Amino acid sequence: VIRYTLWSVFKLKDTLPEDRAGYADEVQELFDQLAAKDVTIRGTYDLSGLRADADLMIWWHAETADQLQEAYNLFRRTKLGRALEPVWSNMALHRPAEFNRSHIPAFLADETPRNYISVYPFVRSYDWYLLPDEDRRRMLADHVKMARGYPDVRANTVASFSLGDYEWILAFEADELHRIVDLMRHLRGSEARRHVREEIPFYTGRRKDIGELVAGLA
Amino acid sequence: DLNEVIRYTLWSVFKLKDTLPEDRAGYADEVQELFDQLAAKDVTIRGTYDLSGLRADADLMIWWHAETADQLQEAYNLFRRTKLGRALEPVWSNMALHRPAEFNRSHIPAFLADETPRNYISVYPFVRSYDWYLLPDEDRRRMLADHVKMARGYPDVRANTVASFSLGDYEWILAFEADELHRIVDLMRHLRGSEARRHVREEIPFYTGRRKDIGELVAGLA
Amino acid sequence: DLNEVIRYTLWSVFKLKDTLPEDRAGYADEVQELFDQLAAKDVTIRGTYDLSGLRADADLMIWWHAETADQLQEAYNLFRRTKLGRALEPVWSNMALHRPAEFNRSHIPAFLADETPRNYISVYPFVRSYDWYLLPDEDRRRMLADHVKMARGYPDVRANTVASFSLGDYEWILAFEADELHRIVDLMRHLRGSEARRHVREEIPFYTGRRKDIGELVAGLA
Amino acid sequence: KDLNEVIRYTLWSVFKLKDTLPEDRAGYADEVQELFDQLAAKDVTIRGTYDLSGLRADADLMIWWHAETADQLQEAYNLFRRTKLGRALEPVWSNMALHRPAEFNRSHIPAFLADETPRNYISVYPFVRSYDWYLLPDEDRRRMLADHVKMARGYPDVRANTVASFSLGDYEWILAFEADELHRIVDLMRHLRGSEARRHVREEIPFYTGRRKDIGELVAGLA
Amino acid sequence: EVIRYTLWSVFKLKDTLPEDRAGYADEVQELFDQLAAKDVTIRGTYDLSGLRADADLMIWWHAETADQLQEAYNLFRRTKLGRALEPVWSNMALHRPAEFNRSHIPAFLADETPRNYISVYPFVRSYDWYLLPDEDRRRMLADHVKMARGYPDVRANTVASFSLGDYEWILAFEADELHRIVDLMRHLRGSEARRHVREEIPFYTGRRKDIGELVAGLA
Ligand code: NA
Repeated sequence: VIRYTLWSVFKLKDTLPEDRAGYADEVQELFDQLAAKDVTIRGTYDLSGLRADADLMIWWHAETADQLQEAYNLFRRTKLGRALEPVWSNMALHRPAEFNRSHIPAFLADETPRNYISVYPFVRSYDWYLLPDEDRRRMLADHVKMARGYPDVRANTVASFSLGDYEWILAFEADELHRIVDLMRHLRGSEARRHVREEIPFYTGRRKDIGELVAGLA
Repeated sequence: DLNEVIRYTLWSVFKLKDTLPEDRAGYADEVQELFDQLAAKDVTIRGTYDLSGLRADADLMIWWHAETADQLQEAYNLFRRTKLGRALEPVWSNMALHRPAEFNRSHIPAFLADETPRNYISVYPFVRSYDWYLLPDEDRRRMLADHVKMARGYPDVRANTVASFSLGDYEWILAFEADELHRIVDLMRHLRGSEARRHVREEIPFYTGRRKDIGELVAGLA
Repeated sequence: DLNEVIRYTLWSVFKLKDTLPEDRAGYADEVQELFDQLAAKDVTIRGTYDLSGLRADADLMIWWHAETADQLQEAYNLFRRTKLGRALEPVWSNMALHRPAEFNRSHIPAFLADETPRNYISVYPFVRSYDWYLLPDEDRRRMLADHVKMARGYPDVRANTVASFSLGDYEWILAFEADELHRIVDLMRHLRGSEARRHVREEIPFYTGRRKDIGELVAGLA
Repeated sequence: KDLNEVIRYTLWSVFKLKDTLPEDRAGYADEVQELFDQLAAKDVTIRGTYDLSGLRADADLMIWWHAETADQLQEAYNLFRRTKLGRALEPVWSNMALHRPAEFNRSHIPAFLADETPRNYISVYPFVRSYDWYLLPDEDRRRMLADHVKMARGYPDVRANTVASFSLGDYEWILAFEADELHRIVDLMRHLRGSEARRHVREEIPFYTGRRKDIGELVAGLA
Repeated sequence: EVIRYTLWSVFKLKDTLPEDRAGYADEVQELFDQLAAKDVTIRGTYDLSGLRADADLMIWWHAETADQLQEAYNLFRRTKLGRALEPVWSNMALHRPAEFNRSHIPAFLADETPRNYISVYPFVRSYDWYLLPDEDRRRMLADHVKMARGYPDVRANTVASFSLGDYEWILAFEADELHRIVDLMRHLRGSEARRHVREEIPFYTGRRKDIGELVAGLA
């Protein structure tokens, strides 16, 4: 029913120490104690190279915003956290859909998280929500029909009104990176594209467990 | 009346330079002593709010109000001299002032009414379209009326709407309070169906967080 | 009297690097000493203003004017060498030049009419729409005249409208002065009803604060 | 036919000096050349290293590299950041793109994929089209893009690399133009302002324009 | 048919210069002399301080190739003065023949003398400006030149910069009286070409100074 989800992006302050021995195990220990507290770490992602101002993303969710705030601060006390600068951190809340109330975010359907993710915020035009419900229904229905040829890339569209600067946070997961690219380009032919004001920054990266992630960062 | 009282309100947003020390003993105590010293029947502290996690560039917000802007400036600088203030970077600090409404003159912001602050807050500046204030009065009145109607189902969400022309970059500062955070998001989504949404130029940044006494706030920050 | 006389105006905004030392002994004295020397060269400091709290990224403004831009540049650099100057970071510094008005050539900025500085200021730059200067002269005259008409309910708010084309990013710098801050807010709100509001492109950042002696200003900063 | 059917990711990574390189920088270029040699032994291609200094204030060096997976380029990026030169630099702008078949002319293959040799000057910039461009009748897009390559015909010495980047970053395409005469890029871009497709543009900044150099000469000439 | 690249490089102080700065201007002047022996011309150094919070110094230099100006820029950044500065904005342009009035070239290529004051800014036209019928553009540019004929003492430098940076043109106006640049710019707001502008910021305006005087005047 009520599930908050948070995507927290970090950049390296400079590089990690040449010997970073306890770094990944301290974080893994924290992740283990948070799961005990009903905070789910859906994934950590390597963003480096694909963005100059970002290296790491944590995707976590829980029943209250407050538990995600605590996890965020606990992570920052970590040795890895203390080597990182926060860049972008945005929360969303799963609410019922306007028209098709079967659409549940992948993370909420206990679906396996895929190898690649592309996360971006979203803001519609000023008049989108003022259109006749009939018009908003048709365009969203088209939106899912054209997506139907990409069932291998899983959608996570969550409301974020009033939690930050946006209206929705979107997160697409797929095991092949080029499938997110092709879907995104295909969805440019949707007529809902006439009703967009903002959809950046894009944070795109590779799911890794924390040991390998720490090892591959500069 | 209470529309002829002058009361300035300030929202001051800060970010940790890094993290607080492992040993932060007197940190929250020093700030509390400042607060009731400030409260010496003059500068009111409506709340301190934990914003961390909900945005990367902010960690705490102070909401204070007083009879003059000068008192709020002094309070601001005094806070920056505390140990906690010296661990923080200012991020966004905007002042506003209750001015009598154009139409419904008994909408008073909750803070000037002395109502109890709620668990969660969402504050953002607001700038209307260039011709909103040029519209026929009844057009504006109807849209604002349609807008009040669209909120009828959220009496639990308290709205502060306060004029800020020429005090900073904006026209209004808005602050919504509620005990359940999900009610603020639902109200916001619902209000997207209001006809006044066609007369908006700016409405960010959003600063949203959990009201906490300074003790637990200092303890939970990185 | 003199529209043909040349007077450059500069508003220089600074931000604390961190916090002033607790012993800030000769900080204000060095700056006052500098200001008295500048006055000897007919570089006049109209005011120093406390911006802190009303803005997170600014703490102090200096308003100075002189017969040449060169003299104001020299004063700025001299200020930056004082102890107080080395504790600040420049934020926004913008020059303007009095140029005779288009129609109401009897419009003189308050700083050129020997009006004494008021206790509060609100300073912002201004950029008109692209076609404003392309409208028939009479449509521009009417809008400028009506805007003058709406502003006569606020004779206690003194205007300083000065051209800045090609000295920086803007077309005008504006500075309003009043002994009561809430009257600047109300004027700005009232002028939103002016038809010229359909011909605006940019009017931020706003820098608003309290005029203060440099000694009291140095004392009250963090 | 298996030209656009392969998968080749390409990355342009831009860095700024933190301040200045040391006067004694004896091993700096050598370490990087070593890494580039090692990476070539991994099928990561360094198409070029470019000196961007002076042409903008916020950038000094660009690396253009491509490989079969995004992952390989991520690894290379981080390896470069560990070198002595990499540690004297600040990341500025790093964007990835992936060759996909063009909508109308599948005979448009980016120069680096047609394995043309790198020219002396490069101009790199991202691109975002208007909201309605992808909604237009397929005829209009066909016509305006045909209009576009026809006007580009007077500049065959300027080689084009237009690569899709949807959901890899903030943009829709990354473009890179290469020529041995910098002024020919300027004249091409000016001439292309007369194209009907210019009515369907939302973003095309930052431009990173610079001179291709061997890493030894690059390092010796940086401040 | 000549190729001349022109670069405007803007810097700001990291903090202030040392109270004792005896070798700073000398060293830079030596570099300028060494560059003159490679036909890299320094048209001027300009004091921007005070008119801009985030800029203190501009160098205007031009050479036959972009590469020479890169070398010069990096050489400057190695001087003691260069080490006390942060790069802010550095943009190159290239003189290309005009679409209509081929009789107009920038002042610096006509080798006339640099004036006391400069105002430099980039320029980007509307998307449809280059799409208008040639006669509409020709009329608007012609009338705009007519509006500027009352200011012969303000010298214009309009130089193409497509694909060298974020802009389409770099403009630089030189005059011995600063108020005449203000008045011309105000006057030209009544030109119909103002309907075809997308960007014209930042403005960097300052006072031409010899490097010795400029180093001594900076905070
Ligand atoms: Na990127």
